[PDB]
Amino acid sequence: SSRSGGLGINLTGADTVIFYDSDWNPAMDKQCQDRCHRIGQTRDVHIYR
DNA sequence: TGCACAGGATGTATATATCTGACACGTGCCTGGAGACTAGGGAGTAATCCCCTTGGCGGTTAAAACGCGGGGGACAGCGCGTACGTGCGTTTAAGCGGTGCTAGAGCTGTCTACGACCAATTGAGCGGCCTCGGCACCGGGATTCTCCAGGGCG
Ligand SMILES: [Mg+2]
Repeated sequence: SSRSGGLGINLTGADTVIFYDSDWNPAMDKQCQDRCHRIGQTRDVHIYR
């Protein structure tokens, strides 16, 4: 979810981010895909919308 | 001699004159009915401001909700005996008729304290405020307080 687990976690596992709906994306939505892209990812991140 | 009868000698409901009690009707003096003047208390309005809502997403917590074991307490059954229920005779005392009283209950003038009604002052009491020492909540630790397992004892 956006507010619960889409804010501070470390997950490096997924290579893809999917967004069903985005209300605010100056910042708040940018954090969601940045939960995916991290230091431990050696693969390019493909982010859809 | 045993017996029926004709009339008196008592009862008894029956019908008549008589004694309370309560409804019904005819008054006149403290009530109501009503007319006019004053006026302040009630009906009506103009802001107002002020706390009280509008509508619904999520995240999380504390409180509400459900589920089972069983332990003890509600609860049915049943025997006992003494404690009132029921029935007599015997007594003390209230009900009631009647009486002599009085001392307190009950309606009415006097005036006189004495409280109702109305200006003038103010100060003690109410709106406003802003602090700190008592209060709210919880840790530390000692203390008590109940729960469960032998075992020494039946
Ligand atoms: Mg961080």
